[PDB]
Amino acid sequence: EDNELNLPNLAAAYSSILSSLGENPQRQGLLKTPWRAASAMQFFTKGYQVHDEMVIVKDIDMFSMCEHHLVPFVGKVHIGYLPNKQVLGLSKLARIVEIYSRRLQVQERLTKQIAVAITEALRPAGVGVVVEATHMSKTVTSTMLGVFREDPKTREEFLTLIR
Amino acid sequence: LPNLAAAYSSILSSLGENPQRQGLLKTPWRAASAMQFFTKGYQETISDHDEMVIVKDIDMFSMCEHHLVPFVGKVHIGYLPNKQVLGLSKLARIVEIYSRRLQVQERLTKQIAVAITEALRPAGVGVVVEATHSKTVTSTMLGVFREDPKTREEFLTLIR
Amino acid sequence: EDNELNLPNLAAAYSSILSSLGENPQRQGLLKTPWRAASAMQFFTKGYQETISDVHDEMVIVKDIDMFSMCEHHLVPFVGKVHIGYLPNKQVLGLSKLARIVEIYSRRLQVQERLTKQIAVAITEALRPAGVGVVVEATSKTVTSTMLGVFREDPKTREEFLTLIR
Amino acid sequence: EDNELNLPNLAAAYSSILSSLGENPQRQGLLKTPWRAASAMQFFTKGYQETISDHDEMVIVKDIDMFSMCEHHLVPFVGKVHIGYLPNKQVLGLSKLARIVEIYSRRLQVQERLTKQIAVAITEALRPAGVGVVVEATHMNSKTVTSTMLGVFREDPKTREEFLTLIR
Amino acid sequence: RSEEDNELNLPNLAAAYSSILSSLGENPQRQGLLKTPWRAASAMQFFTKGYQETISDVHDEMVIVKDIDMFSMCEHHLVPFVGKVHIGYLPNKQVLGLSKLARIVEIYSRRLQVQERLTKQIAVAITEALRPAGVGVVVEATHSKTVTSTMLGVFREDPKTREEFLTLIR
Amino acid sequence: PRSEEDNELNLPNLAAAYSSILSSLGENPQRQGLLKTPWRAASAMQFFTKGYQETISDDEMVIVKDIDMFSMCEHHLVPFVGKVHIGYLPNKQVLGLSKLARIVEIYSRRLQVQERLTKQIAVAITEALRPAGVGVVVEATHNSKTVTSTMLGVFREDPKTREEFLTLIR
Amino acid sequence: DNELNLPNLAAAYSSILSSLGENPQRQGLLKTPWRAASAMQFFTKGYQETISDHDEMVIVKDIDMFSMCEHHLVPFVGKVHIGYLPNKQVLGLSKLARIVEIYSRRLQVQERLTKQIAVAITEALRPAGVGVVVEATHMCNSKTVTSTMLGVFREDPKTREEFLTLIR
Amino acid sequence: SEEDNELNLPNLAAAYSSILSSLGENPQRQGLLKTPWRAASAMQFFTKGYQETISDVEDHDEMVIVKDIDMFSMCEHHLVPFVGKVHIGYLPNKQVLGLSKLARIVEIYSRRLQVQERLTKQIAVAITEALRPAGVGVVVEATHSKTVTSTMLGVFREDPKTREEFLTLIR
Amino acid sequence: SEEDNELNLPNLAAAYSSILSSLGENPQRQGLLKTPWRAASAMQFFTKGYQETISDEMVIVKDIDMFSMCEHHLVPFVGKVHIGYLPNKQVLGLSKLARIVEIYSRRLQVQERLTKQIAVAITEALRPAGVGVVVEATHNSKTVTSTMLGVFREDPKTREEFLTLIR
Amino acid sequence: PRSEEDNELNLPNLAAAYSSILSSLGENPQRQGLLKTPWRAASAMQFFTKGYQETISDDHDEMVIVKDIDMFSMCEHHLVPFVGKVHIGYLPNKQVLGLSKLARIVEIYSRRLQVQERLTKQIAVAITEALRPAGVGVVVEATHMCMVSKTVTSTMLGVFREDPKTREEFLTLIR
Ligand SMILES: NC1=NC(=O)C2=NC(=O)SC2=N1
Ligand SMILES: NC1=NC(=O)C2=NC(=O)SC2=N1
Ligand SMILES: NC1=NC(=O)C2=NC(=O)SC2=N1
Ligand SMILES: NC1=NC(=O)C2=NC(=O)SC2=N1
Ligand SMILES: NC1=NC(=O)C2=NC(=O)SC2=N1
Ligand SMILES: NC1=NC(=O)C2=NC(=O)SC2=N1
Ligand SMILES: NC1=NC(=O)C2=NC(=O)SC2=N1
Ligand SMILES: NC1=NC(=O)C2=NC(=O)SC2=N1
Ligand SMILES: NC1=NC(=O)C2=NC(=O)SC2=N1
Ligand SMILES: NC1=NC(=O)C2=NC(=O)SC2=N1
Ligand SMILES: [Zn+2]
Ligand SMILES: [Zn+2]
Repeated sequence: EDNELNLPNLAAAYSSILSSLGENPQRQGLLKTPWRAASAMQFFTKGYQVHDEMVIVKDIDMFSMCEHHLVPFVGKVHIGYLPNKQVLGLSKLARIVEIYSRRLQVQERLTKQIAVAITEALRPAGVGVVVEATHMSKTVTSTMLGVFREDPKTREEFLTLIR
Repeated sequence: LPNLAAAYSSILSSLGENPQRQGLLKTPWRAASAMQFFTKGYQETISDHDEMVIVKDIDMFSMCEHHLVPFVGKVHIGYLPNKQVLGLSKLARIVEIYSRRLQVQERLTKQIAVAITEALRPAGVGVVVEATHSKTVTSTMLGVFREDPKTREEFLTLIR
Repeated sequence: EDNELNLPNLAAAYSSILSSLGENPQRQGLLKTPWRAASAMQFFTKGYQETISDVHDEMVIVKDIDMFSMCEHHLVPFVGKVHIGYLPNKQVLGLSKLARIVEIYSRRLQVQERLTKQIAVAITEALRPAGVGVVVEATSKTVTSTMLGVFREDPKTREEFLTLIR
Repeated sequence: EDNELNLPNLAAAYSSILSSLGENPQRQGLLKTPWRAASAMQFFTKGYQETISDHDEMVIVKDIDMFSMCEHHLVPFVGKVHIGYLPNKQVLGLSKLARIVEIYSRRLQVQERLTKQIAVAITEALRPAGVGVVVEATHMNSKTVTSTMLGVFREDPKTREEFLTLIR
Repeated sequence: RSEEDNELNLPNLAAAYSSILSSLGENPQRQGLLKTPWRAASAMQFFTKGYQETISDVHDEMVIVKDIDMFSMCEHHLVPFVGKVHIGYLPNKQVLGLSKLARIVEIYSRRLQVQERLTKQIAVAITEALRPAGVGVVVEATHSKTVTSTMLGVFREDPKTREEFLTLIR
Repeated sequence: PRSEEDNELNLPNLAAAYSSILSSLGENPQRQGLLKTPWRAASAMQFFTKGYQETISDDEMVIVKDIDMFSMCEHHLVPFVGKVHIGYLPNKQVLGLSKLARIVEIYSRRLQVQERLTKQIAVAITEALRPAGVGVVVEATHNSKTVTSTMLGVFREDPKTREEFLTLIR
Repeated sequence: DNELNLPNLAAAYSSILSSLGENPQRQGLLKTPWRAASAMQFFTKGYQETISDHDEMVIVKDIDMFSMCEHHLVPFVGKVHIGYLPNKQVLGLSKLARIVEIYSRRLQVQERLTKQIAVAITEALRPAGVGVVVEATHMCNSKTVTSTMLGVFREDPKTREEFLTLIR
Repeated sequence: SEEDNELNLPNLAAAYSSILSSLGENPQRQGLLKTPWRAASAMQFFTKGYQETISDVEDHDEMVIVKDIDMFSMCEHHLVPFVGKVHIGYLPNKQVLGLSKLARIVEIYSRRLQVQERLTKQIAVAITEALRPAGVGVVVEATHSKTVTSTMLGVFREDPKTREEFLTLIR
Repeated sequence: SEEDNELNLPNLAAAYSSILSSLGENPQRQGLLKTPWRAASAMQFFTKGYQETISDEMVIVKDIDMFSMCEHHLVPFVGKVHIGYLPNKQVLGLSKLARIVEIYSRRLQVQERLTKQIAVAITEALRPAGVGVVVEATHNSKTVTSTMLGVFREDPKTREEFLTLIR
Repeated sequence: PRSEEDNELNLPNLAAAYSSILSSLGENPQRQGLLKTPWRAASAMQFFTKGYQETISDDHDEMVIVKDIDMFSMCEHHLVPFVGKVHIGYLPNKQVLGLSKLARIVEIYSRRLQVQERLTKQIAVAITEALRPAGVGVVVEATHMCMVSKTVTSTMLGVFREDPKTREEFLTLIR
């Protein structure tokens, strides 16, 4: 309901942007652009709308938005954890990436959020979150909690297996 | 086999597809035979040197027990023997018995490591399963593989 | 659409499969499996629900299009990549729409050879271009390649398409 | 002058976008965002501010980093450009080939159009024996490759094979 | 060749393999060699299983099946040679099931072979079965690699077709 | 230990067993390409087991990596080929780098089990040089690879030494 | 300052062309004294700037670096990899690159240049640890790698292993 | 000549000392005291190819290639070095060139104030004039985004088989 | 012949001992005592080819390890040979193709001559429709010499195929 | 130390031995191409052993590495050249060495009749004696013509031997 009500307001602002750039919004290729740009921005912010072995999900494709300039940034996320008593469904790990990445973000915050989500949900022995992105030269942010921070064997294993 | 083929014929009809098509006439039997091969590990029981022994890149083919969709990957096994050494052909047979079942990657990894441990009673074991159901890597480190940093670093490096 | 009416009939057949495999369908991890397996099979054949419907002097290529299809012989999925190229005559297709053509035909009970012919004909009929090139590589790998018009007849064109998809 | 006058109008529209997303525009990290976004959008469309105004060998400039804007959704698309030409009587300074890429890429584009524009700009500037322009970009994990072959690059099989091999 | 012939000849192969172990200045009664004459006999039977099968039992686009794992035996020294087979064809009116394509390779490769002959044998099988416009067979093996290549019909005569085959197999 | 007189005397006995194998496989031993095969196979088997004819008697990490290894599976008499990576920290005696490869050759040219081969190379070095530590890695293909690793002395006990060996051999 | 700095540089570059044995009035050499002076100004622009302008490891790798050899005035080019574990202050990722640019755009020595980047970060953020890796190919086939590890990056084996692995 | 270099060395060092003073730095610094002389000597080494003459430096029927020849030239526009690789190929007619001498050809033209296009052409012409071959191929790839310049003469230009072969063998 | 090699071996070791002395080096050092005989054996092995004599599908043997000697300075050069042939009515055993390479490689060579010799040996032995010989050696810069005879020179399809398959 | 007078005097004695080698190989020394070979071989052998003519005599807080140094030496067992790469690393105490001079140390010791184990040791000792650093790491990876297989010799001194963090870092950064 919030998206359907805000969609016109976004398209109105996108039409204003086209006009403010010294461009004609009534052009053939630019007629549908305010609506399309609004729909795209809605998709990039849809997140605002859930054993005794190391479990890793590497190369998770991640699409987020720079909260400073409103320019997207793509990347990859590699999550790892050592369960205590609760295990998370591998599809749900990707949903955690998606909820936080589809938002006006900062890579450092986005990493911290994915690690905290896992920690709070499973209460595991250790968690490892690596985000490697190219912002529109790479930026790598890494969160190591529990046994992932304290155990050299555990951290070396996580870092090696995600390569 | 005829009960599986009957269910596969029902699936073809339920999908808005003509089961009497040229290419779909033998499909209920072929699909039933394929599903039997993907679950052949149920027909088998596990009952059938002072150095690190590794067998890497073991091709694994398994079936997700949630959606009945195959998942394919590779298994890397390593162990430090105590008094019993396993024939390298038999390590692959353990992977085949558990992978040809309706599996969950985590359980499959747990099973292959326990099978080795119970069979050889080794100083340590290391089982790594990397599969594509974005990749999922599950790793079991038992004994000296868990406790010795030198041993674990060596297994992980040699499987690359 | 009709997938709402056939969903319980597909779930029933999947439960029969679980029982026929010497497995307990009332297991913790196998309880909602007849529903999940039925929903998965409907997603792998969603291309049947869509129609062919849709809406420059240079070679246009879209390579590494992820393809997921289902072998019509054994009902086992086959996965690959599609590489499409064309030289327009007067009509150009939106690059997003090229991928939607791949999706319509790949989400069905297919044979790789038929699939690639299906995409090739869809583009030809839609744009009426000077040439078309469709390469499907799926999994030992199987590569099927359709070269039409200037892509078949011009050696320079075909070499260019094949080089640019690498 | 046009940019300085339109900058507050762009920032006003960007502040409206922040509010329309269910986000607090008075947040610490979002206070300067309408101005920063407006300045960024101005840089992505700076091409509009600019105007396009003996040898016997193939000249190539490959892996030219390209940053452009999808005219359809206003989402950036990034790739690389490979340019080649066989001169007739006029040769272009290798720095200037990249400036042609920049003028056309810093606009609301369609990959096909941008590719054609670079090739026509070179053809009109040098009047060469042939031009080759390959643009590969990532806008679903797949790449889009557009290719313009003019003159001897289109007609000579030896020339086209050589260009395509040397850009690899 | 039949399964009855194999079961009857298996003890005669194991007897010859035990004689080989003894002739090498090796103790056939040591732990690791107690089952070796029979394992060697069974292995040799598997490397020559293609003799048990017959070729009889087994669209306007190029159809290629690349990276087909091949395991064969050198008929000169009885030492295995391993490689990869790349097959391609342009159909006329008959198309072969892609599973059956690699089954042609398993028939000729599981015999006492010479790479050149095995390559020719594969290409002729496809040509005789389908009667296609063109065929292409490439065998690359390590007995320094040995590559044998057969190009028939449109694959030999059309430069565009051969270039396409050779590029797509890479 | 085996000698050249033993080989010349056992050669017809090996060829006789190889002729029996050809006949037992449902194959014509009088074929053009199979006439000399019993002798060629016997000569090849003698070369694969030539290590039986030889005896081992005749302040920095030192590594010799990518040593080509060719051995014979003692279970089925089928060759297995791989690579050996050797490393050692000398105490007072250094071995000529050519001689490290000769140790590989003596043990690999025999009916082997990969684990045994690795142990033998490591023990031969240890006994010859009496070094601070030894490292022997054998990676072989008998699509799946088998890696065996022996770490003795400072290579087993020092984490710095083992990490260094393992990294330098890549 | 830079207005009255560039003419003196172009004058010296014209003198160099004449001293080499070249004709500075040649077609391709007419603009060369100014272009060379503008290039040398760009390689030393870091003199014009001052440095005054979460619980996780933060890395920025593959930063392109262009510097001047202070011994022979020959450019040296490479990459910088930066990492840090914050205490209470985090630096904007754009600003890390500006520190690289400030010190690299000077008459440098790779060792000094590396040390300067690390000290600038340490003094600005006061972090738990810092890691700086500079790889470069000088014109003085062989590569020069310089590495500074401060705080927890020097003392913690887990921390250093991780930064060195993540920069690959 | 060597006399010209010795006489112009203090004039180059004087201009380099002026450059140090014009960048915003102290020329009397410990590490910058010898810099005007070192920079002058470096610039002399980058232009040593002006001191050499091509003159200063048999029937086969096969393509002869020398690939991955390290090249270090100086851009004549900004006096900034450009570095790359040269790939040379030729089909001899009656004379063959010593493989060491092909690298000396690269050195004489690359150690000058160049434009990559001119540098490629000079090497190709030097080979053509020296051997009088059936064909010549010169592919220079440098980083001043890479710049590739290619000269195809004789049978290398006219024969499609010859050009495809040279281009494939240099990979 | 093998008799000539065994008889010339002490004359080579004598010359190698003289070389050690002429270099301002102690020929009586621990590591240099066996060097004149080892250097002699090595040079003999490098020129081993002198004692030997030259006695419907594309056939290729690629990545043949080649070890030769530069006839100008007596310094070894090492590379790889790729051979291809299209037979007329005569086929050569793949083991024998490598023996031809060994014959000519193991001499005081010039890469250009060595490529011509391998190609001529195949041509004369089989009388094929075409021959292709590629030698790539390092005497950071590599030297590639290529001989294309018959159908390999004349047919563009044949040459493209040979060049592609040797990669 | 060897000198230019020693080289000029020994050149005809080297060429005489090289002419004897040509004759002993069943080859015609008077061939058009082999006429200058005894002199050229003697001159080449003099260049491969030019390091005998030279003598070694002629605060930073960071690891300094120079990797991929092209090395060209001569196996003292068979007089066959061996070619490889040298990777040098050091942690300075108070003195830093000019990066050009690190390569000159490689050249002085590689241009001699060597054994890789010795050459590695010699470069490490030369650096240690010159700078007196906290640690030194020298890796040589070469391919010998004693057939094919690579030989890697590694010297770790000071903090490079004793500190696991230092050794892991050097080994990772030379890759
Ligand atoms: N694979 C694995 N890695 C660990 O680090 C670990 N720590 C544990 O306690 S159990 C375990 N398994
Ligand atoms: N290679 C090797 N790796 C180990 O980790 C080990 N542990 C032991 O007890 S014996 C041994 N050998
Ligand atoms: N890039 C390009 N390649 C062709 O093959 C072609 N043929 C044409 O007619 S227009 C064109 N452009
Ligand atoms: N490299 C090169 N390739 C060509 O195709 C060409 N054609 C010409 O006329 S000049 C030339 N140079
Ligand atoms: N892809 C393709 N390649 C050919 O070479 C060809 N020849 C034909 O007749 S139909 C065809 N399709
Ligand atoms: N490279 C090297 N690695 C070691 O581990 C070692 N230990 C020692 O005592 S001397 C030495 N050198
Ligand atoms: N990724 C990560 N690496 C560290 O070494 C570390 N040390 C800490 O205290 S918090 C932390 N995160
Ligand atoms: N390798 C080679 N390639 C050619 O194109 C050629 N043309 C000739 O006339 S002789 C020759 N050798
Ligand atoms: N594979 C193959 N390639 C050729 O080029 C050829 N030419 C011929 O005459 S027969 C043949 N087979
Ligand atoms: N990069 C670097 N690595 C070390 O291990 C080290 N140890 C020190 O004492 S100073 C230093 N710098
Ligand atoms: Zn898009
Ligand atoms: Zn310049």
